[PDB]
Amino acid sequence: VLTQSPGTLSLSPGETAIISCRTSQYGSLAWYQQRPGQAPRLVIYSGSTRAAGIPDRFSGSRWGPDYTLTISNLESGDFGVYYCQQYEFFGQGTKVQVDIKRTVAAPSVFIFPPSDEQLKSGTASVVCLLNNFYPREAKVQWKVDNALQSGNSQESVTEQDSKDSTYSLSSTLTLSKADYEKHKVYACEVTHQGLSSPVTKSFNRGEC
Amino acid sequence: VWKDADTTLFCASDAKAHETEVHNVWATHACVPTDPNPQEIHLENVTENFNMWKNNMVEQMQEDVISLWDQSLQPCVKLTGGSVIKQACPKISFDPIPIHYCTPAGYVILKCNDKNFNGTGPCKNVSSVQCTHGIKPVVSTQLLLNGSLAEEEIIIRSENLTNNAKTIIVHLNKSVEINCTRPSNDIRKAYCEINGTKWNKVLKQVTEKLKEHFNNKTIIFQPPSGGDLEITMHHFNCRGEFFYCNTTQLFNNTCIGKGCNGTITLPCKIKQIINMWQGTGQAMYAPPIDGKINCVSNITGILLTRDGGANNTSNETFRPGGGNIKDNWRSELYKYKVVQIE
Amino acid sequence: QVRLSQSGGQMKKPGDSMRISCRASGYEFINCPINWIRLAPGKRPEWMGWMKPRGGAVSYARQLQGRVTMTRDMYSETAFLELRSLTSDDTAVYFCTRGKYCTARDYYNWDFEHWGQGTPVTVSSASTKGPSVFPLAPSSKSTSGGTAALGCLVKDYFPEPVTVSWNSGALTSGVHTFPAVLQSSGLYSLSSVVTVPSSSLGTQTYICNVNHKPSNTKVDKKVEPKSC
Ligand SMILES: *[C@@H]1O[C@H](CO)[C@@H](O)[C@H](O)[C@H]1NC(C)=O
Ligand SMILES: *[C@@H]1O[C@H](CO)[C@@H](O)[C@H](O)[C@H]1NC(C)=O
Ligand SMILES: *[C@@H]1O[C@H](CO)[C@@H](O)[C@H](O)[C@H]1NC(C)=O
Ligand SMILES: *[C@@H]1O[C@H](CO)[C@@H](O)[C@H](O)[C@H]1NC(C)=O
Ligand SMILES: *[C@@H]1O[C@H](CO)[C@@H](O)[C@H](O)[C@H]1NC(C)=O
Ligand SMILES: *[C@@H]1O[C@H](CO)[C@@H](O)[C@H](O)[C@H]1NC(C)=O
Ligand SMILES: *[C@@H]1O[C@H](CO)[C@@H](O)[C@H](O)[C@H]1NC(C)=O
Ligand SMILES: *[C@@H]1O[C@H](CO)[C@@H](O)[C@H](O)[C@H]1NC(C)=O
Ligand SMILES: *[C@@H]1O[C@H](CO)[C@@H](O)[C@H](O)[C@H]1NC(C)=O
Ligand SMILES: *[C@@H]1O[C@H](CO)[C@@H](O)[C@H](O)[C@H]1NC(C)=O
Repeated sequence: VLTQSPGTLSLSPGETAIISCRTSQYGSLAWYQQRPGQAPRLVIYSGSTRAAGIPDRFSGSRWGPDYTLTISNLESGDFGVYYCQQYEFFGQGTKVQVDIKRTVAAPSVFIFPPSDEQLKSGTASVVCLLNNFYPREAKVQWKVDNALQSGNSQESVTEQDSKDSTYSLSSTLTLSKADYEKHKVYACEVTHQGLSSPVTKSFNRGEC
Repeated sequence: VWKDADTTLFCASDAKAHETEVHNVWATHACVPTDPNPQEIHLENVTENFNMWKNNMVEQMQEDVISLWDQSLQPCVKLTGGSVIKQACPKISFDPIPIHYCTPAGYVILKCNDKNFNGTGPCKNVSSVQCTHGIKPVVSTQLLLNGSLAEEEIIIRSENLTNNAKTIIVHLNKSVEINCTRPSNDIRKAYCEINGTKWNKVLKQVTEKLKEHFNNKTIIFQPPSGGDLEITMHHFNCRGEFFYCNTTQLFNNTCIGKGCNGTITLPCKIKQIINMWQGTGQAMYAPPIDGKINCVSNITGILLTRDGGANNTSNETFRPGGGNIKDNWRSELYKYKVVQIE
Repeated sequence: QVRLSQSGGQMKKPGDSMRISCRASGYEFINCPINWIRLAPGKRPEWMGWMKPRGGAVSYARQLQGRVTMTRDMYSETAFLELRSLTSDDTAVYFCTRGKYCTARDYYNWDFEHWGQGTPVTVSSASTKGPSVFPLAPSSKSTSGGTAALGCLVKDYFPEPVTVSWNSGALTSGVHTFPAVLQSSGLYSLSSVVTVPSSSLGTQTYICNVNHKPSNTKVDKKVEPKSC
């Protein structure tokens, strides 16, 4: 009923944050901000009406069923997680985190087959590593014998590095030992701004 | 030319100066005689907007009824504000009479005559009157007693059916009697009787009307989720005694989905210690009067609350409501609004 | 000035019940409904229900029907929340709230301007489980003109946290320990990786050191190229 997009927003101070919420019914929509370790705060109600203490840098708009919260000139106190609300329903949230800008760096992609030690446990984990890239936005797709995988993967991303301002991401594909031995080619496809085309690292089970 | 406005209405009734009955006594000093030949002016080519949920007429009726009750139903002991007040509490004659609310000079009441009017929005057939119909100040929860019936179909009323915090008033087009009795010779125990055949047929009609408002979902009734006895039970005053009746059998989903046909009997209990509906505290009254206590009323409406939550099922749940007595007046004042001439 | 003061956080085991309070001040308590909203990290904020002080009228969210109870105390103007049959899914921060617009005659429930400071509630088993540590082997051929990646996978432990060092902390450059993820089994898992010169794979020994204090576990695992 309330589809908040996107998920994570990585911006520098001074930039503008654009957060949108698609609703299925019309009615009073509110926006809330939650700073780290603090209680949520009413930012906007009734679509565009600014709550008390809220600077004119925050503004709400609406086009069709799409409600948008725009935060111009980001300050330190603006970063956190934002939610839209309609009656008792809330959006998933939009995380707005601080990003320090640097030159584009493509990731280095490595892939690790399941350990022989783990294959003696009935489960198989394949790990794809995206090392030291910028900007943060990256897509990873698992393929098993040229079949798009879904619902059997989990990803993790590091904080922006305090020295080189890059990110690293780990994706893990988990299969049963039985299901893993059923297929040969295991591949992770990586799409990133620093890559002229999606890069695929892969291996064939059995052979070294 | 007129405009929506709010003014101090005056009351009219047919009270008897010789009656010792409480409402009659109040209305004698608070109201004026009624009009034998009322004047009503129908207005064609006129469309007006109405909103029963923002009608301030309700606010004034609320004050009067509070005043009436506070000056009549006096407790033996009053416990509010951490203090104790001991007064005299003699038994009284109690039976509500019809009350008309009227506008002074320069003000007129506009009346919606649309047979399917739901309480908000525009109305096509608007008439011009000085007074409302005779409204009985019946104070109750869950069920609306002794009120006016809907002209055509059963009408669902709500400021916003999307908002689960907004009360739903179901307005019936066919009344169903409820026969409550405290027999002579536990003196506090009582009961109410309802024709199960009539009731379940109406209740079936209620669910079908609700389906029209909720995308043909399965309509389910449930008992109240919690709160004071005044709302978890059907609460009302009969002959000066405070009744609390359990309505679990009234909303039997099995009978609206064989055997249910018959006479439904709700358990009741007359309480002497009640919560003061002035939103204050506890009042303590004397034991009930001896002999058979009885009142037969028309069920003319139902107060409901609809369940909410981030769920995903094709069935809505409704529970007997109440608490805010201002809704009782809204259900009778919905077709009225005050305008100021120029 | 409207204020809502909640009681202190608490820890619970699965199966227990919890009660938390919200003391209100600064306004006419009986005029406005009180809501309870819980927030868990990674999840949508969840409305639990509302309670109207005047008669204690309540409305509970469908998915919590039967487990939740809301009451109030008029004298102390305090709202109370009870949640029974607790599980992991109930781990969250619990807030009481009240709408912006409230008069003696009217209100709007859902524009939540007023929040309590929040009451964190953790619900977990007292049981602990040590990690499994699997090697993430570099490669098979050595390239004398590039860098190699390696690490260990730290799988199926409970609860948080685990720490990973390399060569007893003597190797820090190019090390990346990722945030743990919660698996479907309810058990955590993370990866720790490090990039090293490929020309040192036949010379230097790389050992990841995994620590899991809750289970009193310390595991060292040597990560080396596979033999084939
Ligand atoms: C219903 O509620 C919405 C806000 O949720 C409001 O904009 C609208 O005017 C309401 N409708 C009526 C008929 O009162
Ligand atoms: C308004 O008057 C018309 C015309 O006589 C009549 O048909 C109708 O019953 C009235 N409107 C409603 C909604 O009942
Ligand atoms: C009860 O309803 C009947 C018809 O349903 C009506 O004749 C009677 O006057 C009503 N009693 C009231 C309104 O007190
Ligand atoms: C009352 O309204 C219902 C529709 O909600 C209808 O089926 C029924 O015939 C009506 N009863 C009357 C007009 O007596
Ligand atoms: C009443 O009718 C109006 C017509 O404008 C509509 O907007 C409103 O939703 C209706 N209310 C109910 C409770 O059906
Ligand atoms: C109400 O019920 C009593 C028994 O409890 C019965 O004697 C009486 O006739 C009933 N009254 C009516 C009007 O049906
Ligand atoms: C219930 O009402 C029906 C009419 O709707 C009537 O025929 C029947 O006798 C009543 N049942 C009892 C037990 O009074
Ligand atoms: C109402 O009566 C039913 C009888 O089945 C009982 O289960 C329920 O607990 C009662 N509720 C209250 C609030 O007394
Ligand atoms: C509901 O109605 C059926 C049919 O008579 C009956 O057997 C059942 O016990 C009733 N239960 C309640 C809660 O009224
Ligand atoms: C409803 O009106 C009848 C008389 O028409 C009366 O006997 C009964 O007590 C009234 N009910 C209530 C709850 O006032």
